[PDB]
Amino acid sequence: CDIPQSTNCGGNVYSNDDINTAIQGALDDVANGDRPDNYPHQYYDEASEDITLCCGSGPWSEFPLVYNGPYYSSRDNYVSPGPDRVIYQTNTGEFCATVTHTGAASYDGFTQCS
Ligand SMILES: Nc1ncnc2c1ncn2[C@@H]1O[C@H](CO)[C@@H](O)[C@H]1OP(=O)(O)O
Ligand SMILES: [Ca+2]
Ligand SMILES: [Ca+2]
Ligand SMILES: [Ca+2]
Ligand SMILES: [Ca+2]
Repeated sequence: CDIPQSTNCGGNVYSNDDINTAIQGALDDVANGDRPDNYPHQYYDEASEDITLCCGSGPWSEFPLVYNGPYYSSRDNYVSPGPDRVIYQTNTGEFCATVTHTGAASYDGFTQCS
């Protein structure tokens, strides 16, 4: 669905441009070094998380939603991704959701941004 004008992820308000920039960064990922970068990586639907996606069919990926983006990190040049993510359709780039680890029901998992 359309990239929203803003989102509130556990108290961090991001703009449409922050969200777009995150997806752009994810789509621009290529091979480097000796292993995959941690992000983007696949997102899976977990019933307990109560997350609704607004793109259609997957596959889906997650990428960090950060200020001053896009996020980038690699082996030996680690930068924290923080708790917030964009979910997008892995192949098309379509926006699916913004999610966050902040306030989630597990420490590894997600809840929908508000
Ligand atoms: N605030 C946070 N920052 C970094 N990783 C987090 C995180 N909260 C949960 N994680 C999870 O901890 C592991 C190490 O980063 C990953 O599985 C990651 O899930 P994620 O990649 O889906 O965000
Ligand atoms: Ca659509
Ligand atoms: Ca704007
Ligand atoms: Ca890469
Ligand atoms: Ca769901």
